[PDB]
Amino acid sequence: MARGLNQVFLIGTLTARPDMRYTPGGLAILDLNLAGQDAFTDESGQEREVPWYHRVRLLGRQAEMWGDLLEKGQLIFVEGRLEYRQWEKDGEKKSEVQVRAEFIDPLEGRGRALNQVILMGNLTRDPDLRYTPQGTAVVRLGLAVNEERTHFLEVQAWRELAEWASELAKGDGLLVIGRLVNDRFQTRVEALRLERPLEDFPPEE
Amino acid sequence: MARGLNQVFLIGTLTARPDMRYTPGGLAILDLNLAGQDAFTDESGQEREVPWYHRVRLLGRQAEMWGDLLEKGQLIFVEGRLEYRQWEKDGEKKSEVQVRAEFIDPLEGRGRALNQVILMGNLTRDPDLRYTPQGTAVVRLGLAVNEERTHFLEVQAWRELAEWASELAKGDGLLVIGRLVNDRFQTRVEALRLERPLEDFPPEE
Repeated sequence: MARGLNQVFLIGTLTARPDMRYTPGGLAILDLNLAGQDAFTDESGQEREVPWYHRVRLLGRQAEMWGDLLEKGQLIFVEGRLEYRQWEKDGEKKSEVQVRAEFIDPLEGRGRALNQVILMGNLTRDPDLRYTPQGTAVVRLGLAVNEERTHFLEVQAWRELAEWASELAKGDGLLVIGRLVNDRFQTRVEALRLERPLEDFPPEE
Repeated sequence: MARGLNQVFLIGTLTARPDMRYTPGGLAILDLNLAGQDAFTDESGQEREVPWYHRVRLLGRQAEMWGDLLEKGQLIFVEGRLEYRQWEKDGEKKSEVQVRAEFIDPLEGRGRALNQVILMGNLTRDPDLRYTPQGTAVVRLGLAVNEERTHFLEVQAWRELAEWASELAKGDGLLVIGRLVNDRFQTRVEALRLERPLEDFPPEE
């Protein structure tokens, strides 16, 4: 955005009836489990669908508005951002990346799925380039996004984008346009587009 | 968003060196002319590219920051919204839809174009469905988007989306995901996805 950018857009189906919860101060928390699929044609020309399952967290006002009304099988449009969190030992891992929904909009499930992420930040390390047996290039890179704290996000790219990305270095700025995918558990971004935000100006010494 | 949603994402190339301008109060105004192209395969299986040329307006702070630095041929990432304006007789037409950039980020033009719009609003009229000689369905609909004033935007869809859309009526809510295109001059949205935001709740009489 002004440097750091973090935006997520999803349209998926609820795999479970929403779980409502309140904090002692009285903050409503509503977690939604969404599912959908992304397609792509492989090197053998085969059209393939890759499923994705993402938990989405709504907070407060809107969480209350939607609580109890949402049912399993419901088609939902979501707009939010990726939030990274780190902690000691308890919730099963030290770090986690979850989608925090800014707002949600249930859609008429007919009488369709969407998965897009836009990130802009700076590399927290040199890119890690590797190759597959077939000889396909793949890279892994860490991104620091700060638009109250910095969010550390993992990005993966393939083929030419992976080769171009391999020339980047720790500290470099990067704009990512891709999809939110999963993999212990890890949520990361699969890049569809990668671009370098130009720097610097106006050294009027 | 909360009902009204208006977001534009573009990556294009400057077709002309930016024109800076100030208002008497001292508000910097920077208009950028961007170009790019969208591809698509027709019914005859032919892969085709459709060009798009869009003026983008930056205001104030950022406009000043970028003024004079931007050159023709420069690749730029843009995020903003569509703004509709109406007036009497002077600037050549009564209404106009322009992209107002919230921020821009020049990108390294290598050593790619992007055109996406997300709208949510309510139909200002019944949809207008027509067919092409070949027999292809096409619809035109008016959308009122209010997230200080309402923005009236024209949307066009094709084939099945056009047929499904034809069942909508004035007042109905609609989520649009598409591309910004041009056509006197008219800027409108070509739909790639159309969905109906469910209504209503919680009548606890």
